[PDB]
Amino acid sequence: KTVVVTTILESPYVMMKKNHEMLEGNERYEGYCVDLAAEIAKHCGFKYKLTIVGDGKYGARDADTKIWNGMVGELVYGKADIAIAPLTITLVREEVIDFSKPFMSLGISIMIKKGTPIESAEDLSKQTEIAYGTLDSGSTKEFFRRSKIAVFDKMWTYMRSAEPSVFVRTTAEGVARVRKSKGKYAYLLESTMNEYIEQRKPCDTMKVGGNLDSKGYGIATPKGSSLGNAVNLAVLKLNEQGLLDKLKNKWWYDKGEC
Amino acid sequence: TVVVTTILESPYVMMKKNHEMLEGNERYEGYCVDLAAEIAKHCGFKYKLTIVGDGKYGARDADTKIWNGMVGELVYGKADIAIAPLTITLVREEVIDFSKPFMSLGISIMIKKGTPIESAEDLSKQTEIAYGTLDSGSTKEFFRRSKIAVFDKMWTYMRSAEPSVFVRTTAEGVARVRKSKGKYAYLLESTMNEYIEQRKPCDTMKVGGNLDSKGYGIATPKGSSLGNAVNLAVLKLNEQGLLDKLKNKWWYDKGEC
Ligand SMILES: CC(=O)N[C@H]1CCN(c2ccc(C3=NO[C@H](CNS(=O)(=O)C(C)C)C3)cc2F)C1
Ligand SMILES: N[C@@H](CCC(=O)O)C(=O)O
Ligand SMILES: N[C@@H](CCC(=O)O)C(=O)O
Ligand SMILES: [Zn+2]
Ligand SMILES: [Zn+2]
Repeated sequence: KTVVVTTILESPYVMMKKNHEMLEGNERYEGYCVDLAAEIAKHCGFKYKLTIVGDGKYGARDADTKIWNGMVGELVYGKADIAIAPLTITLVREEVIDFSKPFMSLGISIMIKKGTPIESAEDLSKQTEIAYGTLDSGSTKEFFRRSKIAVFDKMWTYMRSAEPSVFVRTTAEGVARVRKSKGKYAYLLESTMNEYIEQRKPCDTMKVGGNLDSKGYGIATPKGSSLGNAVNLAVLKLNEQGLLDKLKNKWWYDKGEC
Repeated sequence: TVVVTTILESPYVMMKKNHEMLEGNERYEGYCVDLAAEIAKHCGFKYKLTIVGDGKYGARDADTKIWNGMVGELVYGKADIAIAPLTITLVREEVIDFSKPFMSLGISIMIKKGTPIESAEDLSKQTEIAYGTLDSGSTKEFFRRSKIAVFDKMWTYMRSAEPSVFVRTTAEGVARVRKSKGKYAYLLESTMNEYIEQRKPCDTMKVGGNLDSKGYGIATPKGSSLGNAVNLAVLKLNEQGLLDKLKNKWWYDKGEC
């Protein structure tokens, strides 16, 4: 059978090719997770179909309804066979889906418009003039929600209550807000994504200070799935045969415009 | 009572200065000692730290196919879990189970300060400064398998080196750097490298970026019921910030340079 892969439009992981309209199926897309999906599939020996997650989300459990949305929900409810995406490995997700060993490491980080007087999370926590926020429905938000670290607690106490909202629907909306806000909005996002944007025109953002945590992205499968074992072993193999480092270089450092 | 295999390797597991008045698990201290205690407390088991009898991480004998090291202890039923700086690798995951990683690392270069070496490419292009790795671990296997030009050239040199450039233990590698007057460089994991850089006599340095990217995981025998619980405890501990607080405790707070 053809394996249905859920993924998400998130640069440089999965992007539409400039000429996507002239192309069909898997050929419409390019990026790190596109290349990684093709390699996983070849090695494990299956055909596949890339499908972009319908609600545009990573995945969270609605606290009232109890339903999982996003990529996670496509797995949970049987709509997709695997997620190959910058999907963060978390405890609450690992309770309902399986993850491979991580294919890429990352931490939450700070994106500023260049010149903004902010060097750290501690600096953001101690002031009010520059607003800051996270993506509205993923692992970065949940991190703040849950932290007992005083600086991050203090940051959440401000973000959860700030008006108008400091949360954004997509990474791209966060980045555009940093860029348009004259130094007055800073964006909390994964280092991977921060570092990619920092090397793209108009070259007006930068990553500041250390990462706030350490984690990784994994390949996800529905709980129990037979595909999970093989996919895990393919991730390990591909790191060890150097493929993962090669794809990082291809999609980050070889694509630098700054 | 769970039998935990581990290995004496600083700052993961070390005998306390005063170990001889102490008994059982209290003889030991380090990142993996504290990690073990946290895992045990969260999954609610009693445990016994035991130091791996052959002092090795784990590799398979090419001829006999026997596994040695901490990996061997799990495979042959001698220990229930390995809590150690034990690298996740494909050949190990084929015979033992690993948690999601509790720490990231890569292979890195240790020099005696002042040595004119800045990169693996620099090591590969000269013969005056010898270099090698640990035996019987993942760093060696990385070079044995690499098809990247600079690393393949490095391996061709190391395997044929006389006298041997390989060492039995991390500590032997580090002592060979410190006494070789700049003429031996040691290839070792960045974790170990960076810890030692912060210890007296303050005469080593990590130079260059890491050559690869990997992680340490908690290991259990295949199919063990402990593997599931243990992996969930690792994730919890990371998210609660315990793993960061432990790395800060044992590297940078224990810093004397
Ligand atoms: C639970 C968790 O994620 N733990 C934290 C601490 C360490 N960890 C972590 C996250 C990501 C990585 C890596 N991502 O790609 C590199 C390859 N990973 S791997 O395990 O070697 C892979 C080939 C399966 C290493 C390595 C790591 F150690 C993140
Ligand atoms: N990788 C994240 C999305 C981005 C973020 O939350 O900053 C997730 O899986 O939830
Ligand atoms: N962490 C390594 C040992 C150290 C090394 O090879 O540099 C292993 O698990 O094999
Ligand atoms: Zn605890
Ligand atoms: Zn033999």
